[PDB]
Amino acid sequence: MEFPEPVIHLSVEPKSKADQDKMTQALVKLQEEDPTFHAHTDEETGQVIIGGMGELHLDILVDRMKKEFNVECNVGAPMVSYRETFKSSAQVQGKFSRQSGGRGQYGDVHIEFTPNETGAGFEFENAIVGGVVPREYIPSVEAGLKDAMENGVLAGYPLIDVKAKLYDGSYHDVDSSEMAFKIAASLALKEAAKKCDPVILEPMMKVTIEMPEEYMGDIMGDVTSRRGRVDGMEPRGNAQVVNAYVPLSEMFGYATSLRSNTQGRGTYTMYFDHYAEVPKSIAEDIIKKNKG
Amino acid sequence: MKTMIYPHQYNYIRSVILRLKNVYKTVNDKETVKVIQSETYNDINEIFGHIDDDIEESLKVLMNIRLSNKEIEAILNKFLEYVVPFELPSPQKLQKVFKKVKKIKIPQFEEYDLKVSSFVGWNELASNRKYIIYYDEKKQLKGLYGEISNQVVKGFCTICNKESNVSLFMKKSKTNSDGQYVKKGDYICRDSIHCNKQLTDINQFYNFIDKLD
Ligand SMILES: [Zn+2]
Repeated sequence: MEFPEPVIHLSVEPKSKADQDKMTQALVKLQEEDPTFHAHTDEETGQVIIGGMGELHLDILVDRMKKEFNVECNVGAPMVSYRETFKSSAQVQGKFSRQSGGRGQYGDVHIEFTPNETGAGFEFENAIVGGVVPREYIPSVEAGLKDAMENGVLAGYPLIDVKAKLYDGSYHDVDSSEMAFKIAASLALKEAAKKCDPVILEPMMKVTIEMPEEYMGDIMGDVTSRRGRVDGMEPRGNAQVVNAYVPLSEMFGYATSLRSNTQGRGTYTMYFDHYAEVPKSIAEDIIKKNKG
Repeated sequence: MKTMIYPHQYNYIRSVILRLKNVYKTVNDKETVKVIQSETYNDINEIFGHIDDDIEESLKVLMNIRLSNKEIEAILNKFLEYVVPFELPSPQKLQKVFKKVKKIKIPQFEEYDLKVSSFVGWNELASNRKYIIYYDEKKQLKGLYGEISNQVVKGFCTICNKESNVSLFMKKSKTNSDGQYVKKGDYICRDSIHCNKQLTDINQFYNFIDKLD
């Protein structure tokens, strides 16, 4: 009898962040070695989802991971990942003039931006003026402005995406070079940074704590040691639901420590609460990595 | 004398089962399981002001640690007696709303899906737009359409306010006499069906509409 096994997906979540880098690097070399499989870093309940034809094919893949890339991971695990960024409102000026290639290039724009992290945002308004005249010429420039934007900033996350309004601009007649436009976006972004003050990032995330009591003095202490702000605290038999909130989405080691502290008898659920700022240390970490 | 008209309540009932059913698998403890059991029991109980013998009996089954999917199916099918499913608007009613949209047609959904959905929103990959039709508190059919990004990322949709594959729903306000308007796009779950089953509260969806204009 034959074995009718088409495509099978398996999750291969790493141990630490070092393993994450190893995995990402492995996915590259492996996909080039054998293009008969697929690997994605998204899904709904996983970190690294790999899919291929035949279970034996999957075994060969996971083998390479631990044997060739020495990455520590667990096959068949759930995980998630996020990252938010936005704050303040203002009017930014954008001017670019150069001539470093025989031809000249010029770009002049005036845009206003506002936050919209409430349940998420994503919007670039047009005022039908500035660098546009015809009615059907408005969606062109508006979409173009976002093209560059996604090349300098991150889009497509929990509570992110800017809401801008194109109200003015000056172009006249010049040459349009991609590299020149992309580098210009980076320059304007730098000018706006020192003016608009880019902080906050990931807001306050409420976390419902659930774990056995009788250790109220120990449990609560471990929570405060994680910058947790407790709102509720009602027991139920032996366990207790400690309705809290911590300004930090995801689980950057939060689950690892909690798992060990509760011996694997502690869980929680994160949810958007209020417009606050994440841990200064982590916030400045990602903002530095994004500028490196 | 049995009469109730609240799709949200029925959806909520099946949604609270998640904090419990998941615990029956992910939680390696018995105390936390009992805690969630208490929550789920009280959650549904608070909805039905006057619980009947069968409702109580069904709740008793939910208290069992060996709550199979078949047992849930029977219970859910029994709860459907206290609610009503959605309705698919006829072409005449649809064209009555989308008077500026010619050649518009609603895709043939499933009966089961129409029993757990409070709003129908299909996406058209022709011009990249999503058409969402529903019924407001006045029992009137209301529908709108908005542009959608040709990309599927992960985020927190304003509607169900959960975590799943989302996209963007861009909608412009009503153009004034001068021809000016305001643009406002928000994150929306691509598959409105999967999003409907994640609708913890209909007010969450209503709030989203309040932000669209
Ligand atoms: Zn949704």
